[PDB]
Amino acid sequence: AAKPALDAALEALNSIKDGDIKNLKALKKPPQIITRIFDCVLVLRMLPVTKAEYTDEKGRMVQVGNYPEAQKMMNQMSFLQDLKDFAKEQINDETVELLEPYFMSEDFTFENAQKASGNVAGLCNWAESMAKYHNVAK
Amino acid sequence: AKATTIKDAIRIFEERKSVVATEAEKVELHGMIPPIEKMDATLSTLKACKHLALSTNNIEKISSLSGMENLRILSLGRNLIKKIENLDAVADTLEELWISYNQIASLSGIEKLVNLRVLYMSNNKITNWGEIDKLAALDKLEDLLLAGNPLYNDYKENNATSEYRIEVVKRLPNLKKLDGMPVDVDEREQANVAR
Ligand code: NA
Repeated sequence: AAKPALDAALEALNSIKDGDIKNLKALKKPPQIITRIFDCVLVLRMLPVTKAEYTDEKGRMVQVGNYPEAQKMMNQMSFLQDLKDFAKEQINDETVELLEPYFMSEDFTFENAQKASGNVAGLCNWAESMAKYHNVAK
Repeated sequence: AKATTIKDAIRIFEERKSVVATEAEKVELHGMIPPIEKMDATLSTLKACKHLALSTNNIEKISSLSGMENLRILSLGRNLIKKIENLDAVADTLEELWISYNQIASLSGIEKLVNLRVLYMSNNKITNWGEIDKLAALDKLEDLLLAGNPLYNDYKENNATSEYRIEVVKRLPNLKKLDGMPVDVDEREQANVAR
């Protein structure tokens, strides 16, 4: 049991409105960091991410996000509730290890992601809280 | 800025964790920038390692595990691996293979991991039940993850995941957990009648 991690995960999802997802769809190109935020969601949901591969973003090498798969996820009207329904007790140790490279980047922070894209940056806190939950609960 | 060698990855690990890699039980070589592309004989110095983390790299072939006398968890997820092979050196001790997000279509060679208890291979390229039959040789296999393989997606997209779980347990009667969910007694019974 890890209620502080679960509390932070729920605050993260409750900070995101349906209009935020709509407006993100309206962007022709997303800020690069938001594609990595969504990659963390894809990994937790065992959805496709591309090979390890890096691009220069403001002077640091960071993972190229699999944004088309993120768009497919966002095009499901149930997306936010699907994250609320996420079965945290089924996260395994490999999934946490696959998240860690994203959290390794000096720029992968809520403050930086929020400056780029607003409320949807809460998904960074959601992903980190799920990993924290798993590591505590065992 | 093309590829990171095992030697260079170990130096990065030792700077981040302040442990000599030859002493360390968990050697974290995951997510190197640039990616690791080749496993090599430097891995033989990792004599204490029980958990080798090589995930999130660009490794194409499994090789060079000789000398890892204590290896229990081999983590190779999110690489470019196509074939299960070159694992005889750790078969006596390996209990978990984590290899999701690779390019594995054939499970030929998995039979050597006689002590395997956990196999995570989400988002690979398994398309047919004949590959899952190859897992029946593993007498200790308890936990299996196939989510995201074409074979799994076939059933998921037709709202038939329950039929897929029965097909798995039909071939693996003693499996305890599948895609993160326990195999329940009713699934076993349906699998017994199907078998
Ligand atoms: Na938005």
